[PDB]
This record gives sequence, structure tokens and C-alpha cells, in this order.
Amino acid sequence: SIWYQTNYVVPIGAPNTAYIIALAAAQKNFTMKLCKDASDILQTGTIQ
Amino acid sequence: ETILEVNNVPTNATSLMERLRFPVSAQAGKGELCAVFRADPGRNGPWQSTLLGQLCGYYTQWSGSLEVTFMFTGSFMATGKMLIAYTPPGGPLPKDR
Amino acid sequence: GDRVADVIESSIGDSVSRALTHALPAPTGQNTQVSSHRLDTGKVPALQAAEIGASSNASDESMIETRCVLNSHSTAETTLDSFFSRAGLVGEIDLPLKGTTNPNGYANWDIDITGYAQMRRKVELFTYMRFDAEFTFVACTPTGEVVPQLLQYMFVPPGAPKPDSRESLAWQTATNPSVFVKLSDPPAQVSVPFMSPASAYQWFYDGYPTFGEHKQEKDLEYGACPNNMMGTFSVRTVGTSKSKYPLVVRIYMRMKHVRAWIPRPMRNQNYLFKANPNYAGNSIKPTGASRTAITTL
Amino acid sequence: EIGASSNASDESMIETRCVLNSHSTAETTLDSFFSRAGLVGEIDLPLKG
Amino acid sequence: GDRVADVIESSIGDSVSRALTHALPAPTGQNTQVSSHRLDTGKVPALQAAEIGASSNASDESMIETRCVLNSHSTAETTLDSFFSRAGLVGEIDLPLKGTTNPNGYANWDIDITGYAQMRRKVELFTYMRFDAEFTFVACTPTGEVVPQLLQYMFVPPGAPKPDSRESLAWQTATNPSVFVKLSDPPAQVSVPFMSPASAYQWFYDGYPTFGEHKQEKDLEYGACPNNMMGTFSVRTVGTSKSKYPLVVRIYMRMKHVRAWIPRPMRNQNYLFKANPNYAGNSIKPTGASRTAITTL
Amino acid sequence: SDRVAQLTIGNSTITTQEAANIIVGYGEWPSYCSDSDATAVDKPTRPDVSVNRFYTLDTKLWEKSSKGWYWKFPDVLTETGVFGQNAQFHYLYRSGFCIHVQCNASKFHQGALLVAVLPEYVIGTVAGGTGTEDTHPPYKQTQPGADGFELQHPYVLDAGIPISQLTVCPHQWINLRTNNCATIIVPYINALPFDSALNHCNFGLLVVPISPLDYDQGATPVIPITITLAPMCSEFAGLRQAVTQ
Amino acid sequence: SDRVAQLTIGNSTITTQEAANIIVGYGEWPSYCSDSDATAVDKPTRPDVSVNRFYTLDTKLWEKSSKGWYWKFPDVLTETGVFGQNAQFHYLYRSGFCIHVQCNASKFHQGALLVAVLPEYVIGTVAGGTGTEDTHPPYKQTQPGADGFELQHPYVLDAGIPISQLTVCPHQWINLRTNNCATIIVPYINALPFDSALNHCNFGLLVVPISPLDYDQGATPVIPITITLAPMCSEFAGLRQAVTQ
Ligand SMILES: C[C@H](CCOc1ccc(I)cc1)CCN1CCN(c2ccncc2)C1=O
Ligand SMILES: C[C@H](CCOc1ccc(I)cc1)CCN1CCN(c2ccncc2)C1=O
Repeated sequence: SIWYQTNYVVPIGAPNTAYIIALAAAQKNFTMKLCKDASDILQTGTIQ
Repeated sequence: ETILEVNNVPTNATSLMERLRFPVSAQAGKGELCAVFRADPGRNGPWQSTLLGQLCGYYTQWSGSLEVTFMFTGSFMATGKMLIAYTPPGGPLPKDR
Repeated sequence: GDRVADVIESSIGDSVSRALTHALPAPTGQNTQVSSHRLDTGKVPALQAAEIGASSNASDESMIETRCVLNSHSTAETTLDSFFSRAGLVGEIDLPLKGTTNPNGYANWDIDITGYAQMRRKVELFTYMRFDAEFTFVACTPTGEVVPQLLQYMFVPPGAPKPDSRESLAWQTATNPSVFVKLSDPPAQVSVPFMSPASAYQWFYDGYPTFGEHKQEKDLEYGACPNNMMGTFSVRTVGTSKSKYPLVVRIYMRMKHVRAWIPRPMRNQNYLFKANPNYAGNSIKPTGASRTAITTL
Repeated sequence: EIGASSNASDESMIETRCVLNSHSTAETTLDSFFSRAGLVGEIDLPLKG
Repeated sequence: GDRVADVIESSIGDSVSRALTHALPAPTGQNTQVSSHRLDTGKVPALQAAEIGASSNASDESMIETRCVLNSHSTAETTLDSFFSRAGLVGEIDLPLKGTTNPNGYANWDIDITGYAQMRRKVELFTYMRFDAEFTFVACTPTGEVVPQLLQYMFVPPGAPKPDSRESLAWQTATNPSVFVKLSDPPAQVSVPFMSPASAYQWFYDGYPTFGEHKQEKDLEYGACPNNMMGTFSVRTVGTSKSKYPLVVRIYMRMKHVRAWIPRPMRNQNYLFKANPNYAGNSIKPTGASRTAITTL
Repeated sequence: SDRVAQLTIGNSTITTQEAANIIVGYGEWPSYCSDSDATAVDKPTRPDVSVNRFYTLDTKLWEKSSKGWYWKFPDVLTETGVFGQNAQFHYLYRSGFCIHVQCNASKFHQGALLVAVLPEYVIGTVAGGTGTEDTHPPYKQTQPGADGFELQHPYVLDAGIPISQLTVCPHQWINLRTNNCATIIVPYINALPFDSALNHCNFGLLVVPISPLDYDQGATPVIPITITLAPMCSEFAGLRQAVTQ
Repeated sequence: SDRVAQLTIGNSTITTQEAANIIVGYGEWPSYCSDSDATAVDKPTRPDVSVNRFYTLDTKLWEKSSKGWYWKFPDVLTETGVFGQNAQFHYLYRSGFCIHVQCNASKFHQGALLVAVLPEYVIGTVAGGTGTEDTHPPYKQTQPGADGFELQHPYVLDAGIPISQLTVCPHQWINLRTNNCATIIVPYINALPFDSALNHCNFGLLVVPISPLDYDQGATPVIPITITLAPMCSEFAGLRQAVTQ
């Protein structure tokens, strides 16, 4: 969860709204196991 | 790192690029809530936009710490302090800061 | 740094679990040693105090005059692998033509071996078990006849798409393991590893899988531990058209490389459901045969 | 903006204990991922068609 | 024993309080060294950042061209003992003949020195103080006359019976310390040790002396710390009959062997009560003199 | 010399002059989780004395017709003292236990209680009597809290298993003519290094009279049975707000 | 290099890119009580990470006319997280504190807050105005809890002493054109080794605007001030039932 600790303060002349971009990934202690097919299958009918 | 679609609400084609970023703006100083999302990487939701989330779908089990880096794209003159929290299992959606 | 005495001398953090007993080699039954009459005071092997919680330490030698007996009887057939490494039925999957169950030429079976008493009672002697396994699939028609039909078995791990039909895209099986075999071939057979996220599977879990209120409608989840749910086993006739023959698939499991912890009392009431130890209250029967009087055979 | 992923680790963001991680990375190698037979073609040879 | 790494390497228990500053000897004021013009970039002693919370480090030498000055001025008169070891009035006890106060020839005085501004303001510069003291008792009639009257002063520690009259049995003083002296003798004088149960007396205690609800009628106890209440000082004329003369006893205290901790701002509003820092709200005056304009003297 | 005993841990001390030794379950003492078995990365909190002490939670009355009772651990303590708080504020928990069941009578009373510890004590229902209804035990029966719960059918331990074989678990007997208490020390038992003190009960404590209590008219008829227990080597992790369930 | 900073303790981390160094009160770091200064004999409990972490308790709004506020320690935390529980269950308590007052604005705003720590901050009353009534401050004013309390007469710190000399106490200033936070570390201050966290407040935190907040119409007018604090080297003793006061 993300909360406002203080407040987005800006002076006269600058936008009252700005955006944040989130970038995620895994740490170096991350591993995976038990290979399986993905939940999605990107095909409806036959691919011609 | 890949872009996490925290703001996964818009669905019409013309507004899809808006999922890539969420906003912040001048508030009323009441420690208001900005956004929330589950940290589950292999679960439907924001994580599905990341390469981690997709690769994750090819494996039944995972283990490890995750990391999310937030980049503020406001103007240089804009300032602010945010509280980003991670609530381990059992803790319900925090009602307040 | 640590300066106050109570901190320096504390045992907070000791990861070495002190053990009071150690395993010794016992390939054969213990021998019997010679013994003679003993008319002593102070010595009293026959007298015990069961309250303590330990079994009697009294031996043959101390209760009667014994001879010497060199016991060479082996203890090998009572090891865990010897006991469990015997293939037994743990699943049956029906693929009928005209039916109420699977009249679509495919079937999904939740991997749970608790639907069969013989096997179930054996494993439930232990609380935790870690092991690998060898699965064998015996297929034929309901009369036990063998027909030229090709089948596909596929392992669908939790999170992978479960086929919804005989023609599902999921049968492309690009990542899931699949086995293609004919009913005419010998039984298919494969080795399966220990796949739980836990250090061991457990036949008993006294708790709930999630947090929150546990109201009536959610009591179906008491005792459900995801760590035991390994996924789905799917089977289909390999064709876009319905098979000409009704089929039956019997699934046999043979554990190997077994380890078990915490023994428990053995089931003495008939099983009713896979998911729990529920028993029929109106039919609580004694563990065994009964007689008319304690003073008569 | 630099283009690199965060270098921040668990140890530097919170007080951590020692954990000896023995989890294998073997099942995520290229061969482990791709060396699984999958359908890539279907050829029909019907009688009347 | 301790085995897990986080326990072995923890600092939980360090009783050695790391100090960032150490006291140096300073018997005299610092000397001034010679200095010359400096026309540098990067160097900037005059510029400070008060926000940090520290005082300026800029010195005379770095702000102007100075000569050499050997400063031999002493710092001795500003030590704690030099400042406090000066006897001052801390109590007055009246023993009138015909009166409304103590017309019985005896009086009980609660040992509290906060009834006198001069002394009080000095000690309140520090939060905690540990010291011994020398008490001097000056007695005479109200005109300052000396009369042949014998008196008895007695120290009644908390828990000892407070005399209830001039003839009380408590004046037997078998264990309490008492001083018998005539108004004609020089002032009585004795040494008192540091008697608190705490490592130091404290002129400010932000709390309550007991647990429980702290309702209106009990707010009289906010700030009351028993550790500062050393007992009662009792005085009487020595006789079963009333004295023929009215008396006044002035109590002077001179601290010695003083130690103080945590300096505080100094009182700037008139004192009103012994027990608290209450001030007159309708008369909040500036700390000092004022003027008409900031640009005029 | 094996009959007398004192158990001191934390700020609590227990005494007994009619004991029957001490049982250390499965032959091993409670120990903190090693750095190799552990998986969670955050530094744990090990309160020590404030939580590893003797708590006396409940007292039942033994009667000529009592059936027996059971308590679940750590369910019984989740709402008591500093241990409870730590169990609520933290997601992860692990610890051992020292259980001391008390019950004294006179040299003229008789009876025998079996005191045992059964790991993963899953409870079952009578399935509607005929065994056709797939009923399930309610939260108040699976996690009875400190009041424990009374066995409906002791012979099968309300779980379809013979109580006659319960002795295969760490246990002691309280035979009135012999002792007035049982003492069992239990290490952490689970297939995981830490778990939720709320959602998972590692084991259950069973106190069942196998030999019925008896005495003649005129002897004190009120024979209590008290349960005292102390956590051991308590470790907690995954901090956040308190949660009761 | 003195402007940037990260404070990590427990499972909490604070960052700032406009700091003004760190103040360590009276020149010394918090330390656990030594075996020679101690007097209580029971073994203490030192929770460590579960209690020594950053807690963000309150947010006030700085205005062109604000007078200033104060909070009492450890009063502010007695009802929060695991620290609160330990402070309630135990008679004795001692610890240090790391205080981080936050307040950011824009390069076009101006103002200066004085952030200080005053030990034994005893509060006084206006004595009925004329100074004849011997009034006393109510419990809600002496121990305001987490909401703190607003100064009635800042010039004299509601205690008859000049705020102009408050700088003689550990302090920092939050001058908007210079920094957006103050950081003060405070050791245990008392004439005793341990004390009640309930009946005695070791010190008070004062946040008073000396130079009034100002800005032109059009700039964000909502300038919050948030209080985050972390106990350090917390030690507790004299265990028993929980008590709120
Ligand atoms: C050995 C099986 C897993 C077999 O996995 C596969 C996987 C692929 C294939 I091809 C064949 C079998 C697990 C059996 N277990 C693990 C514990 N468990 C269980 C069932 C009901 N209640 C508790 C535990 C249970 O049924
Ligand atoms: C030096 C005195 C004790 C004098 O004790 C004796 C004892 C015997 C005799 I004969 C004379 C004097 C204590 C003074 N103090 C200690 C602190 N204190 C106090 C008063 C009001 N508010 C806080 C503290 C206060 O008034």
C-alpha cells in the first residue's frame, strides 16, 4: 500500500498532478521450480 | 525490471497506456491512501504486465524476495514524502496509514 | 558488542537440538543370553512404573532362566521402503461412451490417494512422509479387454490450464509432461519426485489454509493443506472424434526412498470421505473381536 | 533513468537474519525450459475429403 | 550456547555507552593566535548552517587579523561548587506568642527550598542535581533581638512521628538527629548528606507518583516525586510552659560537592507556587527590556 | 529423588512432591531454528523471559463420569500475556512447550488419567450418525481456545482412531495412588521451520480418564485438574498489525 | 554527502535527500543498562526488532498562524505495536529514541520550525490568569498521547521558561529553504536505571515555528508535519498483567 507521508507540494507555475512509474523484478535469492505450461494460450482458432 | 501496471483499471484501447502509470497530487494532509496491490507475483493483477510475472507462469513454485522501484516523473519543483508499506500474510488491507 | 552478564551467558539462539537417543545398528533380532536363579533384595526388574511413560525394560533373561540363543532373524523386511514400496491402487478413472460421468472422451483426476482404504490406512500410520514414487497406469475396457486405442496422460500442475475437452489447446503440452501410449502396450510407468513446497507431505493438518473468520460455509476447508495438493492428472483418447470403446484407467503407486515422522494410532473405523477422518457415529465398532466373558476364551 | 535495475538488497533495507539458501537454479536453464516435446504440426490424410 | 549467526553478531546487551565528546582541561581562557589576510576559495569559516543544531565554529582568528594574546584569565569561579556553594535563605519558621500560625511553641517545616526565588532560580537551571549540604540556623526575635531562650531542632525523616506539640514524646529523639542550642549561641550549623533513594534530586518530574486514574481532584500530585521529599524539620522552645518571647528561625543552605545534569532554560516569569511552574497568564512579560524601534537604541 | 521436582522458567516456579519423572517427546529438546532450515529472511524476535514462562490457563473437574478433554497448541495461548501479543502481531511463530498437568487427591481416592500429546490432531465429526452427511467440525471445536473441549467419543478420539494406541505418542499417566502430575516437554513439530500460531495447531493435549475416578461417601468429591504450560525457545517473525484470526 | 541519508532499524527504512546532519543528544548513544547501575534483579526482556523500529504516529498541519506542539515520550507509544504491549505488561522500562520530524514544501515556500527535546518537561497552567488560583494541568494535557498537544503560550513553553533558550537542549531546525527534516537521537535520561513508561515521561518533543510559514496565493497551502520515531535498546522488567495506566 502507498500512502502520503507529507504531501505533494508544488509552487505557483507547476502541475498539481504528476505520475509515478513502477518497475518490478526479483532479488538474487529468487528461484523457480516444477516447470508447467502458462495459464494463457494465445490462439482462438487455428493459426493460418 | 519491467513496468508494473499498478493502475490496471482502464480497458478501452485508447487508454491502455494509462495502466503504465498512477498519479499523485496535492492532498489535504490526512495521510490519505494513494494506491494498493497484492505482492503475489504469479497472481492475476498488476504483476501480469512484468516479464517476471509472465516467466513465473511457466513454473509451479517460486521462492525469493521481490523488489519494486518507483520513479517519480513530476516536475523538478515538486516535492513530497510517501510511505510505501508491505503487509505480510494475515494482515488485512490497512484501513489507515 | 555484548557486555551485561545475562546476555553473554544466555542460550538464546542455540540451533543444536540436543538429542537424548541415538540409533544403533540392528540387522538381526537380539540374542538371548544364559541366565540363572537370582534371589536378591533391592533388585527388581519385574517391577515397573508405567506412569513414567516408558515401556518396560524387563527382559527374558531377568524373568526366567534362559539358555543361549543366537538369533539371526533379519529385520530387513520391516524398514520403511520394504513396507511401502509395493504398488497399490490409488485411483480409477472412467471414460465411458454413453454415460453420466465422462462421456466426452477425457477426464480430470485430482491427485489424491485417499480414496482407497488399503493404501490410505498404511500411510496414515505416520503424520509426515517424504518420498519419491513410481506410477503405473493400467488401461483396458470394462471387461478387461485390450483394444487398439491411443491415449494421452498429462500432468497439470497447480496453475496450469486444465483441459476442458478432448480437443482442448492444453493438450499441446509444450511444457507439462505428457505420456502417449496404446492400450495394447504394457502399462505406462514413470518416476515422480517429491514435489511439495514443504519438507514433507502430511496426511493430517490441524488447521485452516487461510486467515479470517471460519464460519459454517467455510468449514469444508478445515484440514486442507495446499502443500499436499500436487495438481491434476488428465487423460483423453487421442482424436477429434469420440472413441469407439469405453475405457477404464487404474492408477497404481509405489513409493520409494521413503522417510516418515511422528507415528499415530491406526484407523479402526471405516473411512467415509477422502478429505477427513469423519466416521459413522451410529456405528462405532470396537477395534476388534469380542467375547462373552473375561474369564472364558 | 540510468537504465539499470535497482541494486538495493534485502540486507540494506531491513534487519535480516542469516539464511543458507540451497534452492536450485537448475530447472530454469534453457535446456530445462525448452527440452519438452510439444505439438508443432498436424497432418491430415482423409479418405473422402 | 548460541549458534544462529544473528544472535552471535547482535549488539543486544552493550552496556558501554559510546560517547562522542570528552572533557579537556581548561583552567584559563583560550589564547588568541596571530593571523593574516586570507583570500581563498573553498574556505569559508564565516558561513554556517544553524539548522544542523550546533553552534558556530568560526573563531576570531578566521574572521579578522588578530595579534597574539596570552590569556591567563581563570575559569575557576564558574565551576558548579563555586556557583552554588554560597549560603542562601531557603526557609523561615515563625514561633509567635499570640498568633494564628504557631502559638503553641513548636513548628513543623516541610523540607522544600522552592519557597525563595533567588535560590530556586539558580538550581532550576539544571534538571538533576546530586550534592551534600551545610545548613545554618539563624534565630532571634522579630526585631532581630537575642534572648536567653533554648531551642531544639529535630530532623524527622519520612515515617518518623512528627511532633504534634511542644510536649510530644517524639522530642525524646532517641534515633532522629536533634540539635539543642541557645539563641545567644552562634548560629547552629551541620552537614547533611545526599539522602535521596534516587541517584540525584530532580527539580522537574514530568509524571505522576502513582498508578491509576488521574482525575481532577488528584492533579495536585502531577509533578510530585517522593525522591525529593526528604522529611520534616521540627523546632520547639525547650519547656513544658510557653516561651516568654516570640521567635523567628531563618534557614540557610550552602551546597557542596555538587554535580548537575541536563541544563534547562532559566525562569523568566515570576514564581507563584513551590510545587509547580505555574505562571500568571494575564501577566506574561517579555524576558527583558524593550524599545520603540528595531533601528533605534 | 525422581518423585520430587522443581521447574523454574521465566519468573515462574513449579513444585511437586509426587512426580513420575519427565518425558522429553521424541527424544529431543526444543531448539531455535537453525540458519540452514530457516527460509524467512527477516531477523526474528526472541522475547525470551517475557513469553517463555509458565501460564496456568484452565481447570476442569474430574468426575466419576468424565469422558476426557483436549486443548490445541498454540491455540490455548494466542490470547494470553506477552506470548499472545507476539503471536498476534507476527505472521510467523515457532516454539516448544513444557506441559505440567496437575491433579492431586488423597491416599484413599483412585483413578488414572492418560496425558498425551498428539501432533496434527485433526478432529472429525460423526457424519450425521449414518455416515451419509459430510459434516465438519466448527471453529469452536477445532480451536477450542483455553477452555478446551470435551471428547464426544473418547474410544476413537473423535477422529476414528483407537485411544488404546495413543501411548505411541509422548505421554504420562496420572495414577492417583502414584503421582499427582504429568510433565511433558515438546519440541517444535511441523514440516516447516515456522508457521502461523493462528491458522495451524501443531499438536493437541489430551487428558482422558482410562480408569474411572472413585472414592467413598465422605471424601472430598471435588477433584480438579489444572493445566499449566510454558512456551520454550519462542521465535517470531513477519511483523505487522495485530490479528486475532 | 551530509544532505542525503537513510535510517534503517527493524523492518523500517527512512530516506531523505535534504537533511542537515544528525544530532546525538548530550553526546552519547543509547545503551542497555549495565549490571552495576541496575538494581532490579529479574532478567530483563529485550524484544529487539519487534519494538525498536520506526513508528509513524501523527501528522499536524503547519499554518501561517500555528503556535507549536509537543508530545511526551514514551507516552506517545504506550498504545502502539509490540512496544506498547511490553510497556503495559511490564512495570519497568528503559530505552532511547531516534526522532525524525518530517516537513517538505517547495523552493518557493519559507519558514523555520525549531525541533527540540526537553527532558522532564513539566507543564504549568496560567494560574487562573491573575495567578491566584493554583490550577493544575489535566492528565490529557500532561500525557496528550499520540495526538500531541498545542502550546497555549509558546514564548514561555507553557511552563514559565523562555523558548529563546530552548536551544540549550538537543535540537535541529527545519528551515524550508535548507532541509525537510530533523533527526535527533536520544539516550535514556533519568536519575534511575529503569522507570514506568506509564507514570513518567522522560522528555518532551517540541516542534514550534519560530519563523512563520509563508507563500503566495497559488502554491500548495497544505504543508504537513509528520512525526516518526524509533525506540532504541528497549529493555523491560517486572512482568505481570497489562495495565494502561
Ligand atoms: C504422490 C502423490 C503425487 C503424485 O504426483 C504425480 C504427478 C505426476 C504424475 I504423471 C503422477 C503423479 C501425492 C500423494 N499425496 C501427498 C499427500 N496427499 C494428501 C492427500 C489427502 N490429504 C492429505 C495429503 C496425497 O494424496
Ligand atoms: C537539601 C534538602 C534536604 C535537606 O535535608 C535536611 C535534613 C536534615 C536537616 I537538620 C536539614 C536538612 C533537599 C532540597 N530538595 C531536594 C529536591 N527538592 C525539591 C523540592 C521541590 N521540588 C522538587 C525537588 C528539594 O527541595
